[PDB]
Order: sequence, then structure tokens, then C-alpha cells
Amino acid sequence: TWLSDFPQAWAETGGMGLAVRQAPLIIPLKATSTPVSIKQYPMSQEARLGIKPHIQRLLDQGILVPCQSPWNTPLLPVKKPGTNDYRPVQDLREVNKRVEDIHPTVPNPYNLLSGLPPSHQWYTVLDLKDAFFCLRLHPTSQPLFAFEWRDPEMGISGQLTWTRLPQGFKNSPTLFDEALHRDLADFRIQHPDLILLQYVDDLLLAATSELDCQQGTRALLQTLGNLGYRASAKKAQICQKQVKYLGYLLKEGQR
Amino acid sequence: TWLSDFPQAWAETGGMGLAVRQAPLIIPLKATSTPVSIKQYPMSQEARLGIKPHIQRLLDQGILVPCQSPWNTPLLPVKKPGTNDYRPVQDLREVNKRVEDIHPTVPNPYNLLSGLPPSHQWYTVLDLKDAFFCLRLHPTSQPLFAFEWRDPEMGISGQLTWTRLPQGFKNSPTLFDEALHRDLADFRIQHPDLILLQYVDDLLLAATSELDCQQGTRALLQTLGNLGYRASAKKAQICQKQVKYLGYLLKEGQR
DNA sequence: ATTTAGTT
DNA sequence: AACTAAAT
DNA sequence: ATTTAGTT
DNA sequence: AACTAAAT
Repeated sequence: TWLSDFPQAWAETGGMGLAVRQAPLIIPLKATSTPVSIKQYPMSQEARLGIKPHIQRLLDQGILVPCQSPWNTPLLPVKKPGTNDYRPVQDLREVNKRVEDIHPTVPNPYNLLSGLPPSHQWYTVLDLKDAFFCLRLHPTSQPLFAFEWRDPEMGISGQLTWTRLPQGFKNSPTLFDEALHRDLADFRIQHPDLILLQYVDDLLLAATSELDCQQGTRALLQTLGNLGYRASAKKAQICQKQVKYLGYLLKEGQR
Repeated sequence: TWLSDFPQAWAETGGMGLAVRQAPLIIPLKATSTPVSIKQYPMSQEARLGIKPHIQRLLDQGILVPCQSPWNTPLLPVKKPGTNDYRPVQDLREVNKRVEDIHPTVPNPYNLLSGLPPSHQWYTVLDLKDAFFCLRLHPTSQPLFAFEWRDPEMGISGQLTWTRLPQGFKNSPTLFDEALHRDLADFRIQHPDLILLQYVDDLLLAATSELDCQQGTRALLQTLGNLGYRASAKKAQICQKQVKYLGYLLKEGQR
């Protein structure tokens, strides 16, 4: 039982993650940027009620904190179903435009998979849960991602912001990918025979023998857990001959 | 008085032209072409009355003749003014598509004018009237350009066609330009010092001295008249230092 | 609620 | 230029 | 009266 | 995709 031997490595039994080895991230602005404050678009009670539980959970988790900032972007009520449950989606486009660009270092899936040799037939796929939220944001950069939150009946001060790398920020995928690479560098050095592919929060470990894949997976889960990341036990594909990775179906070394 | 010394050369005093040296033109069809017969679109009495005098004049001139043909294209009532006088415009597009293409040998005005040296400052401009109609169409090709004509009160048999190169035919400008070049080849050889530019029916004669331009123009008018072409006395610009040719204003050797 | 790159 | 489709 | 290449 | 502009 992998879930039992590695309690800390799974999102199911390890609690929200936090990359303890990673220094809080500082987000540099473009040379001429000035704060932009876009008023919150009026939200219906339906959308607000649907979103509230999520905001509360994040505040309880310390991922969202009250603040007073010259920056402000609108929260969008987005429901996946035909018209069911709502979830908060922040429109950070005006913030993204004022943030200095960085080199896109995340490889496209096609090129990433090209590094998978035929020799390693035993695959293991893990996806990290709430990956961006595992990376802390430096207090100086936190104000940048502020939005307004007002509960008609006892609403928070006014604005809330993130203490972790947020969704909707143009550099999140790249910064997370680079941070995880730094954290798993040693693991790669300690396991020369293993093949590890990283695509932001989607990991593929490849070994030659079921045994290698087994021991390798134990080591990877142990490492991820200690670093503060959390993998989804529900979606985990362990030591399989066939697995689904990045939209592909890896079987017999195909795709 | 040029109009008096060259009666035959002017459209005003020489009658409709006819290039007597040019063999009637044979129009080759594309390898797979078959006759196309498009019914005449109903025409209002207003348009018909406006067009009638033109049709009658052409029939009197032998330019239009009755016929029975498997080919037929529509006549369009087109009035230049805001809604005044109508004139017949034949829609020969379906005929054009079935006629074999020929190399476009008429040079564009820009390139044509590049052959005008600074030495020849005395210009003479003539435009031939009803140029295409001066070229006969071989009896075998005449049926190709048939259209319907019916006078509510005593209408012609049915169809009429052209005995001369028609307007609206894709190869008319090129075939006329090549025919005139053949007819004026000798003139060019007999006047080495003169510069003659031809753009379909628009002619520009350039000389070094007013005298040369004078004698040259007399010779050109005499030649055109004898060949069966007719120039517009009204629009004629003779031995000028400045003239309008092909939309350009030739002055001092400029443009 | 807005933007934007595409399509029609 | 009026519509779609994506995207935050 | 229809077509067509362009624009909006 | 609804409109224009030319063209025969």
C-alpha cells in the first residue's frame, strides 16, 4: 500500500503542501509599470454564495490573507457545469501585462516525450495537487494580486490577496516548473538509471524493471513529501506497463 | 489646317474606318469549348428605346448584321449619367472564358513612356475613334459574339452579331495593338528620327523640332488615313510643347 | 465581465 | 463588420 | 443582370 | 458573412 507507506506524499493524507526549500518568490515588474486598480464587477448572490466556501477555505489555509493594496483585479464567477457550482477565477490580465516577462522554459509535451527511451517500459505517473499554491510569494509581491471580497452580511475588510503563487498569473507554470526542477535535481543525481520527465505539475518516472520503478517510485514519493509537495493518490498510476501522460497513452514505448 | 489637308485621316470627315490591310480576324477557342447560349435578360422599354438608335446606326454601318447562332450573350443597358442616356454593353464574360488566351503584348503605360528621350520635346497626340470596329472579324468567328435584339413593334429576326472586333472581348485591346503595329511598321522605318508610342488606340509622336513634328504628323495622318484608321480631330493635340498622354502631362520631358 | 485572435 | 471561441 | 475580388 | 466596387 503506497498510500499508507507515504502519508506525507499524498494530498489525501498529507495536508496542503508548501515547498519549504524554495525562497518566497519576488515578481519583478516592467520598468514603467504602475499599479492598476480595476473595480470588482457586481456579483449576484448566487455566484457569491457558490464562491464563498472556496474563499473561506483558502483564508483558513492561510493561502489568502486580508490586505490593503493599490492593485486590484476582478474576481469572475465561473461554473464548469451547464449552470451548477461556481468557482473563483481571477482576471489577472492587466497585472500580467505589467509584470516583466521571463524565458518560457517549460518544454512542449512533444519534445519532452522524445526523451523517453525504449529501454524504460515501466512507467509511473503522478500529478501534484494545488502545485502553484505550494510556492510561497514574497510579502513584497503579494499586493500585486489583490482582489475585492465583500460579504453582504459581515464582509472582510475589503481586499484579499495571495501568499502563494496564484492561478491566472502568466508566469506561474514556468516558475513552478523551474522550482520543482531545482528541488528534484538531487533525486536525478541519486537515480542515474531512472528517467524523470516534468511538465509543470505532471510527472512521469520511467524505469527498466518493475522493481526499479517500484523502488524509484518509493524514493520519489518520499522525496516529494519531504520537500513539501503533494501528489494525487486518486489519479496516481503506479508501476504500470501502460499509462496516460500529457494526453498520450504510453504503451510498449509507443507515443 | 490639318483637318482640311487630311480629310481621310479624321473621324469627323473620313467616315467609319476599316483596316483594309488587315485580314479578317479568326478567334481560336479553347480545346474543350462548346457554345454557350445565355437568354437575354428582359429589358425595360426605357432602356430599349435608349439603346435602339445605337443598334440601328451599327446595322446601317454594317458593323452589326442579323444571324442565327448557338452562341448568345446578354446585352446590358448601361447609362453613364445619374440616369440619363443608355448605351449597349454586352456581357461577353462567358464567351471570354471559352476563347483561347493570348500573350498580353500591350506594355503598361509606365514602361511605354520610358522609351521617350529628352531630345524629342515636340509631341503630337492622337486617339483613334472606334478603333476595334476598324478590324474585321472573320465570318467563322462572328457567330461567337451574337446577342438577341427584339423590337416589340417589328423586331429583327432575333439575333445580331458583330462583323468587327467587339468591345467587351478580352483580346480586343491586344489584337488591335498588334494589328496597328503591323500597319505602322513601315512608317517607323521611313521615319528613323521620330519616336512613336502606341498604347492600343492612343498614339504619341515625338520629334526634336517643331518642323519635324509637323512633317511627321502630316505623314502619320496621311498613313493612318490610307490604312483605314480614323483619328479624333476634336481631341487631337498637334505639335505641342505640352500634351496629355495616357493620363500623364508631358512637359519639358517630365513624366 | 472583458479581451483577443479568428471565422464567417 | 457581425459572430464565435478562448482565456483570465 | 451577374460575377468577383476586396473590405468591413 | 453581409457589403462595396468594378466589370462585362
